[PDB]
Amino acid sequence: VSSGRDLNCVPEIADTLGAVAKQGFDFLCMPVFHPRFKREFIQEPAKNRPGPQTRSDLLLSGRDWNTLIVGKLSPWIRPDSKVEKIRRNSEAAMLQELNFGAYLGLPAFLLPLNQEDNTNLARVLTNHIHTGHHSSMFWMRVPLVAPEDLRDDIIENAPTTHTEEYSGEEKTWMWWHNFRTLCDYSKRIAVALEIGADLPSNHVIDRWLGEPIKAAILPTSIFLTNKKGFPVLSKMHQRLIFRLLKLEVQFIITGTNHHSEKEFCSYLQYLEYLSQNRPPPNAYELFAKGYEDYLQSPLQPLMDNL
Amino acid sequence: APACMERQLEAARYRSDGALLLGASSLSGRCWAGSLWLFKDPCAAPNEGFCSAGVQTEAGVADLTWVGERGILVASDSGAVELWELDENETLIVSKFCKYEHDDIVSTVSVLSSGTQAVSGSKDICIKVWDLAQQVVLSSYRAHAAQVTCVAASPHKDSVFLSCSEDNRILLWDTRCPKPASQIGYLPTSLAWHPQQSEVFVFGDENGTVSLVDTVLSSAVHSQCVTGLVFSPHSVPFLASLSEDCSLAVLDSSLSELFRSQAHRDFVRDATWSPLNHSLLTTVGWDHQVVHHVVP
Amino acid sequence: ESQTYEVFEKDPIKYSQYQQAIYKCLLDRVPEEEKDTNVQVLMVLGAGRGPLVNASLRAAKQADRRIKLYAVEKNPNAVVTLENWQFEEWGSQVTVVSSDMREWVAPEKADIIVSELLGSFADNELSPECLDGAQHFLKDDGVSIPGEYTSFLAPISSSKLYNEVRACREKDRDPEAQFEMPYVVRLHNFHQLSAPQPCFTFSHPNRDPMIDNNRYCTLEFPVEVNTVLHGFAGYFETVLYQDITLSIRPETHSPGMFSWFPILFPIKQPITVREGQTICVRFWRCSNSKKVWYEWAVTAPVCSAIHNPTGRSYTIGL
Amino acid sequence: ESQTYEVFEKDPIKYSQYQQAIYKCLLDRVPEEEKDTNVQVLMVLGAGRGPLVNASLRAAKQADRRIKLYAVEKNPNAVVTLENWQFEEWGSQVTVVSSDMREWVAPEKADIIVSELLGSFADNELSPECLDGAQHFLKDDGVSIPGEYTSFLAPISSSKLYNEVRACREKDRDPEAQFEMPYVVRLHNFHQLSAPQPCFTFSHPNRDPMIDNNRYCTLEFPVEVNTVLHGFAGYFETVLYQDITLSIRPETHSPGMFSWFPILFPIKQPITVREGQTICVRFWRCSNSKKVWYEWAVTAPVCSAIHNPTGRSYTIGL
Ligand SMILES: Nc1ncnc2c1ncn2[C@@H]1O[C@H](C[C@@H](N)CC[C@H](N)C(=O)O)[C@@H](O)[C@H]1O
Ligand SMILES: Nc1ncnc2c1ncn2[C@@H]1O[C@H](C[C@@H](N)CC[C@H](N)C(=O)O)[C@@H](O)[C@H]1O
Repeated sequence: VSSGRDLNCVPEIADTLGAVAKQGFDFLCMPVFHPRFKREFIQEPAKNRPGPQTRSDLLLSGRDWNTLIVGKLSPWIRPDSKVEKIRRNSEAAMLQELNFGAYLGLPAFLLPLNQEDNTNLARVLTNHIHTGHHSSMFWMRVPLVAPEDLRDDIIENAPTTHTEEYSGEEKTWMWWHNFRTLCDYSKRIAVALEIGADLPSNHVIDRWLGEPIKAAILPTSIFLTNKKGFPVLSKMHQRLIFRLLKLEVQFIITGTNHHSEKEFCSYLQYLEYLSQNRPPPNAYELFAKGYEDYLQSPLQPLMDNL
Repeated sequence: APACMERQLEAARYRSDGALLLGASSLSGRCWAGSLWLFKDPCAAPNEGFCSAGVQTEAGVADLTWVGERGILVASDSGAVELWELDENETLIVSKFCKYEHDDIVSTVSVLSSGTQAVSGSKDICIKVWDLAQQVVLSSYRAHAAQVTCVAASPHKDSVFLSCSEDNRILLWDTRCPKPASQIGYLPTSLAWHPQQSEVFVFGDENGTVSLVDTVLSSAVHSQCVTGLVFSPHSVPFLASLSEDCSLAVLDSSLSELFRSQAHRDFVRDATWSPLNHSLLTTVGWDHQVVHHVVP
Repeated sequence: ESQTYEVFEKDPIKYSQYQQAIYKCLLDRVPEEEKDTNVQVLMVLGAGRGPLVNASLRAAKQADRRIKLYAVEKNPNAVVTLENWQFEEWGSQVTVVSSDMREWVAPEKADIIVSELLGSFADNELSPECLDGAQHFLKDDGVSIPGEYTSFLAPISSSKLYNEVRACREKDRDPEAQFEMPYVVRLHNFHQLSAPQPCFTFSHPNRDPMIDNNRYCTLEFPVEVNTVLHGFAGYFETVLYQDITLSIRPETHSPGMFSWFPILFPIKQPITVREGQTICVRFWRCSNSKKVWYEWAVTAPVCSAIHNPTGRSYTIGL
Repeated sequence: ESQTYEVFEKDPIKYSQYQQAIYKCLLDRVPEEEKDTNVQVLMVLGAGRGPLVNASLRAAKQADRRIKLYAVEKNPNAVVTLENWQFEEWGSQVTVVSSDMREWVAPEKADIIVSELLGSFADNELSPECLDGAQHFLKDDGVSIPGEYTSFLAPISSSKLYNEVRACREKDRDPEAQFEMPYVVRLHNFHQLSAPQPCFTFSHPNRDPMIDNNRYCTLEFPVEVNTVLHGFAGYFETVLYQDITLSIRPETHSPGMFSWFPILFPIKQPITVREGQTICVRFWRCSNSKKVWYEWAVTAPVCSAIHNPTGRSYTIGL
């Protein structure tokens, strides 16, 4: 199974890559600029901050940048902010980070869809795409369940909605749909679907059925603990993993170790166990292999000689 | 004792005897780590050869706080909350605990009135209450819907603290309640409890406005995000406001401007009033400057 | 071409408005006591064949004030007309300058800069960029005529215009390029779906340290009928001086002025709109060192694709 | 991209030639008596990831002369590499400048300007325009490395390459656009029909009042075999300093240097050529304020159409 480690802290690139490779991961999702290093592009004296703006491309080989690294947009970048100053610095920073990723020859780059209005994010991404070729992927980080919808009911004067909202439970699908409609169905824009502790109702899940899912993000926090103390998944989470394996998605492990007594590689070991113990494929699934969604001209044996 | 202190200074805090604690990160270049420093001679800061104590941390320092007279509680990029302690000679900063409990960068930290408990906030959207002697998380709260920007413990109410987030909420917390949080325009970015009036606090926003809240009075102080708000040690306190606009402002009771400093060439990150001379105010910034302001 | 200038010159309302504005500004800058000593430096920036130069001269005679004129024009063919007018009629009072206003090194500073660089969507002929480049040779207390302009948008239904735009497909270009560009058009067989709202505003002089002509606007249009959205009609308003204005926005349209027809911003796909629903549109004004362009998208009741991304179908040359 | 710079850096011959040229120029500007007092200002214009900066440093150590370096680079991604190298290894001796060389306000004047802005047809990456814009911050007795470059053309026969070019027809553009643009290509299955001849030459510094980078050349190629003309192969030669040169022209090709493959200028229609006949070709180097381009035509034994008129199919952005 193809797996990646998601980190938001990289003290040293070579040491982090090395520790992540030792755990059995095929790739690392990481910030290409320090996630706290907010940059100013217009106002003096901060616009004139001495460089380097980030770490050197020379720290890894070109092959390593092309195969082992998925880039991440800085968390302060807010192109759809209601503050004009924040919006303009964010547009310039988004371009700068996407351009550094293209300079590095990164195979993929992660961007979040964490709110309803991503119009300006879409606009800045579309302009980036129409500047060269690159072929590089953009993975849109979108959760099954919105963070406002999974918050604890611990605010005494602002309770959580205990009413079923059929279309509202499906709100993150509409965030993705509007984003990809604005970007005009670019082949370079795909879904990195974030799985939560409590899976939504079936209807909410299968809304994603024919969507271009390229990655599935598993927070360490959604794992239960078995008798021996190792991280495991609920039967329903296992069902979802098996459906995602059928789509050949890349699996991403995010978060800190919540099973301290165990080595961190135990999250990946469990995932690799599920991959190994998946229901086997039939004679049709075996024949059809390599032809999945591959378009062909219907044969015309009357008009043509086969 | 590190040979070199990282450029991006993140924190400055004076303890009782007037010794200055510094927090630094390297936010660019090869290595993205941090350091903790003690300067019994604050004039000598940030010169490495003139520190009382210094230590290298695993990752960057996003925030810190004194825990009594010898304890240093750190918010790390790694997702860990770290507790450091000065040795008997106060010549070494030694690790006590490093607990990786947050799933993303730990953005904010505050000691509660008891001095035995701490509150942390993170980009992972969770708020955690810590038992400092047991080195464990007592409670983990997912009340917010976005990144937690600031946590500020009440001056004298042990179970009370404030939090603010990018989800546009300012939450008032009391852990004695079954539902501990209570909700009280532009995103809130900084919080400060009034040191004398138990029901009063100030909050700063992403647009540069500082506001007075008596659980209103507002002033457009900065041209950019209000990073921090620090009250003076006076009987009648003054308020220090610091911003990404690279300036420091000293405000009176009615939020009127008394002092302004454009000394910093980059983002102003912390402000600390000297316990020795109450008219002195030290700021640290990403320009690597430790400035000592003589507030009139 | 010569005949495009002739067509502009057929509008007497536009020049009488410019003359009235210059007349009012000259009286506010020079009092009666100074009328015979104080000579006001006036620069016509983009003088064309000279109707604004003549309007400034008539304004000065009306105001009983003294002016020194500079007539700046980049089009060398229009400069032939100008230099012949200067020699035969204007004389030494007018200095004809064959130059781009952004490149021109002025011998003196101007009290008043006069221009008519406005399109049907106000700023679509790049009047902000041109005036920003000429701003440095205006005195500190200097006046720009026009002082301000504002564009307006209104959602429209027109199955005829959608069909007309569609038929503009061309060989050797993107098959949908025709939907990603504005059209100047006297809108006839159409339906305006909601009242026009302001889109982009520009002020002159631009006394701001962070000069940025880029813009991003979100407009919410309440719709009271069931319909089909085929595009957006664009209009403008300008303040020449104080209460002296020019408008093509229908509710404030300058009486008898025919210099500008509305502009049409199409959409690739017609959008069904129900009564009570809001049409939400996003417009961007974008640039680089060589080109300026518009980008647009509908986000409500349903999303459209972003039209003209990176100016792939339509640009305005700098 | 980072990997394009890595590919450039794999050529040791090119940098050892640059180092030898800088080494020779430093000895000619500073005698032994001044070696410890005289500090030569060296500006690397288009420093990329820094191999020329390192070549200048090795040259100064070799010459036993003192240098002060400025590393100018417009690509902000390459500036990340530069500023990290400066902090970790170079130190204060090197000042990294994130700027276009044509826009940069220099604090000091340079004794030597070093650059590698050359394409396979020498001037096709716009090295003349870039160096012309940077010329003002070079001392009066200042040296440019390279001092000169010359492009060369040779008529070629290749039915394979004609077929390869033909197959480059694209959707949404002129159906013959592919024949109106040059291609960088390692020419293999072809026939060179006549010896290469000089086409365009540039010198640095350009000590001429009437600076014009536009050019018009007529080349007469004697042909000794019966054949078909499918296009023109382009090469170049450059003088770094005195006898230190770089060449891709086959008869003088720099040994073991792989940084540049030849360039191919196709023709829309194959032209029959008889033994004893002369091939006559006309090449133009054209420009405006925003773009530079080539135009070309065969006038003998028969006329072709003028290829790439007004840069309709191919331009080089300024
Ligand atoms: N940057 C520029 N510098 C000089 N002239 C310009 C510039 N931009 C536009 N123009 C000229 O300004 C004129 C604009 C015309 N549409 C108006 C002509 C004339 N002022 C009239 O009202 O009839 C043209 O003659 C343009 O060539
Ligand atoms: N006008 C300009 N101002 C600054 N840098 C430029 C300019 N034009 C081109 N460059 C840079 O010059 C470099 C040209 C490169 N092909 C050579 C890189 C490097 N000097 C080497 O030999 O490896 C690129 O890094 C360009 O971005």
